[PDB]
Amino acid sequence: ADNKFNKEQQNAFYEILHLPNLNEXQRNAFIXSLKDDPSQSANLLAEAKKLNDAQAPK
Repeated sequence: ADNKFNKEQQNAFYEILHLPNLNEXQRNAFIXSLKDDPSQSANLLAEAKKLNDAQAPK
């Protein structure tokens, strides 16, 4: 375990960036979480996408 950020974690990073409605504060809490704890990638994606969806004008 030399690297801390696997491809999955980077994928999560890009997926969170892939969220345009996510407030830039929230995007960068999620990507704070991803980048102290590169483990809850799926959790952070779930929350970030739900919050992105919430902030997304329907």
